[PDB]
Amino acid sequence: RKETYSSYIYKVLKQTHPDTGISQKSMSILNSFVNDIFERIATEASKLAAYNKKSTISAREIQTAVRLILPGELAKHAVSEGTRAVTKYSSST
Amino acid sequence: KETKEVYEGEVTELTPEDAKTISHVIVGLKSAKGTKTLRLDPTIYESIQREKVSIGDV
Amino acid sequence: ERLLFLRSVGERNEIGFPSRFKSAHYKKPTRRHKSARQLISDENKRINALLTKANKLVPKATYFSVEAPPSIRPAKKYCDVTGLKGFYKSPTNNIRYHNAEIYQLIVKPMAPGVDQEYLKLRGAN
Amino acid sequence: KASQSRSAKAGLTFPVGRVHRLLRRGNYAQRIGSGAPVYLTAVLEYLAAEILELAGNAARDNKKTRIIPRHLQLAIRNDDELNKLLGNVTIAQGGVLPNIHQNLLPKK
Amino acid sequence: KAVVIDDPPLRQTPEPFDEQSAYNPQSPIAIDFGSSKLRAGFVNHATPTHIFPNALTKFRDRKLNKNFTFVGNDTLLDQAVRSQSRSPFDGPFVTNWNLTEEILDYTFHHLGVVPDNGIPNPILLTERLATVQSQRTNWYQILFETYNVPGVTFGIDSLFSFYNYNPSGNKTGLVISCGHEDTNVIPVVDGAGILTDAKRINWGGHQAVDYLNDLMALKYPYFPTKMSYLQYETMYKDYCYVSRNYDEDIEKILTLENLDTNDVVVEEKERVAKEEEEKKLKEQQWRETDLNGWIKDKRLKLNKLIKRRKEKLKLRDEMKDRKSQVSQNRMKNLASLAEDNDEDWLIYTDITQNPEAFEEALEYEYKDIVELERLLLEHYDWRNSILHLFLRGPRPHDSENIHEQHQMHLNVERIRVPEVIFQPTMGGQDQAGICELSETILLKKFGSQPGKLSQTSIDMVNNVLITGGNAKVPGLKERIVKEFTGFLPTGTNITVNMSSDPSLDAWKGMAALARNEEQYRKTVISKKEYEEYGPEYIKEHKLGNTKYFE
Repeated sequence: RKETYSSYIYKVLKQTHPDTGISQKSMSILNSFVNDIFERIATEASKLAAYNKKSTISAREIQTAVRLILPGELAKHAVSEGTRAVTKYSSST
Repeated sequence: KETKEVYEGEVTELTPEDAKTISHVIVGLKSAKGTKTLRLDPTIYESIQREKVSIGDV
Repeated sequence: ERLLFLRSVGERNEIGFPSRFKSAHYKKPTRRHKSARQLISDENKRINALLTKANKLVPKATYFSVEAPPSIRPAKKYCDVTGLKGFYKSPTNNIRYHNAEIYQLIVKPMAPGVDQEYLKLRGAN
Repeated sequence: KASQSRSAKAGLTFPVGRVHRLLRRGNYAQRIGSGAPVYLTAVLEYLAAEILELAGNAARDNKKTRIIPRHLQLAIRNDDELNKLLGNVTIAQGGVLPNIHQNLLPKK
Repeated sequence: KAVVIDDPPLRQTPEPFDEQSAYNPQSPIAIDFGSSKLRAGFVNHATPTHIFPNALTKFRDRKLNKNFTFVGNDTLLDQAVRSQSRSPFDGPFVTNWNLTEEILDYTFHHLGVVPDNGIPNPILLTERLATVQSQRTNWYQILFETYNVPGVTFGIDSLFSFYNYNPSGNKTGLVISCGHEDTNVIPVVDGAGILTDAKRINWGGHQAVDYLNDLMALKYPYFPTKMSYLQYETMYKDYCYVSRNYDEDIEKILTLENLDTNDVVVEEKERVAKEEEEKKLKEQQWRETDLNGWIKDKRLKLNKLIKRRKEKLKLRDEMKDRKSQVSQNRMKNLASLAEDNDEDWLIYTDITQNPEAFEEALEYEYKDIVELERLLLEHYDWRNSILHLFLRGPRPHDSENIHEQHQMHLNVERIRVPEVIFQPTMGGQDQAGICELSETILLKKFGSQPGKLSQTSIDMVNNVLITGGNAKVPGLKERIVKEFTGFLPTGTNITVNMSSDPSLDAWKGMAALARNEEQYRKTVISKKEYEEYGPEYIKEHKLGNTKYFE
């Protein structure tokens, strides 16, 4: 048993490019890329939460970590996508 | 010699009353100087539903 | 003179701890600060406790029965920057704007965090 | 009573619960809030979607139907915020963008 | 001409004392404990004797005396003692209570009262509509044990003003009260306020001043100075009005013919040199011979240079967009150059990025345009830009002078600030406005159908009263009359009332209740009722609150 993200990112590619094939090595690069991005974002958030003497990770410290890591227009588009996703998910009423 | 009589304004109330056949319909109009409530026979009500009139139309 | 005018008007209207305007007995109790947010909370929980005791009795005039209901008519939309009639709305930060020049100069190249303060005015943050 | 996952509650195609699992036993914090995996999942959504967009346009730019790592390399190195983010990582089987200095040309 | 504002001027004369000879131990005292001000005086007078803001502060001195009796009007003496003032009201309620005791001791001292075993006089007091039980019990406790008054009466200030303006005590009318922190519409039948149908909107003058502050700070983010609450308060008082029709006044407020009136302003080489000299002499001879033709040619050259520079600036702006088709064409050109000749080498050389060379070429084109303008001399406006009209009004603006760098304009806000009591959604409160609450009181209630008004509804419409301290805004009565004519049936007579000064009508209300009528004794609570019924006791009289349940 081993874990990969392959079906999800495959679906992401079929949403915008239906007639496009895939090399397995390309999944190896892109899986390493998404794991590396998750890696830096998560330890930046943990480092920031350890700074503020807090024991809890919420949306705001990863928001600040996204603002710290990503370039500015990617930062603003990423926080736009994240805020609309978390407000859609938070409307469970 | 003829006489022209005109009601116009926003519809605020459209309540038909029966006795499958509507006996009458009460329409309440509204303008900038006040409101007015009118009774109507079903013949005009058929023309009203011909025009697809809902609440809030002029 | 300037420094002593406040002293003169302070000692003119000074009342000691044995205040003559009080009663013979005082017995001053201890009270919490009890901010205005939590007063609504425990009044609401007292009302709910009384209601669930009485059920297992309608209220007449409470602090929550007097409060006005929301409107039935649709609310008008205004531009968040100028206060004029807001025709459009940006898809990124959900800010209503009036025309193209406001969008090009203010709404699109706006600093992060100011959009939430703009939405704070109509309570949409 | 049966309800589906949080990913379509947030409208995302990446797994929210798997990200929550990795954030839980990744020993980053002793307590993890509810809204953190949704936000992180949305960020990974947008990053993967943009990278796949640039790769798909690169593969269309070479008249092929498959994603070669050359397409990924040229899509990353051609664009400049992806240049700044991914400056220190070497793509496996990527190659080098063509550039000649102006003074090295046969100027005559 | 810009008008400058400042802090309000301070009172030089200290507040006076009531005489000791005028003390009557049996006369009552009317106290209006408002959120913004306090009104205290004896019953037998018509005008309240003491008016001061409901605030106090503590003063520290170097001599270590800790004199902290700067209460009410005493805070209007110095800028330092005024800025540290603190009111007992936090929101619509009273949170702390030692300062309330200090304020009541100050006003009892200034009322010329010499007590013995507490205050021997009954007390007239107002309270918030549908107040919480803790405020009532704690008010009972302080007023019955700390001061030991013989009698206590509770009521609502809007109902007190309605009793003032019809002292028969059995009339029927509609009361609209615009207060400091809330706005209430209370229906009155036969002199008794039907509190089961009264409504409250969480908006007042304080929220209006804070809304003006937030709006004006959003309009000018780089303002050099910081302005206090009182400056926003006085430009709210002086430059705000209710529009007759907001939905028409919005669409024409920023036009040029409207902004000029109702906008307020608040503060080898030698051969080349010989050839160049010959060309300059030929140009001078052409200017002296045909100046108009040379001027037209130089103007055409300047227009061509300006058009070329505009095309270059458009290309430079289009090259910055990543999602543009020019960026896609550049990516396709890069892919084709990777895919692959002197022409191909020239294309690879010319496909390089040159931002600094683009800036140098723009500078050279600007120099050429300046040369063409000089040849034309020798031989973008703010009218259509609505952002400049919103920011700096109908006048041109320069940023290099310090006089208009400290300058503020109020054009849209003058009608935007008082409009929130009619549309509360603009302030963030999900509540109906004043007019819709009046509509659903008069039309869908009290045995009245839409289109057929009952007799009680007609008597209510004929006796509409507007009160409260926030009725000072002009244009309120005409707007209320226009909307009331808007929703009512035709032929209905609408009569509205408004004081010359609607702040003091509650004091005249309890003065006329305690003085003119002996039916004040119907509402009086004594020692024995407090001792035998407890603090959770409510007298269901015609002017106060009611029992919470049924």
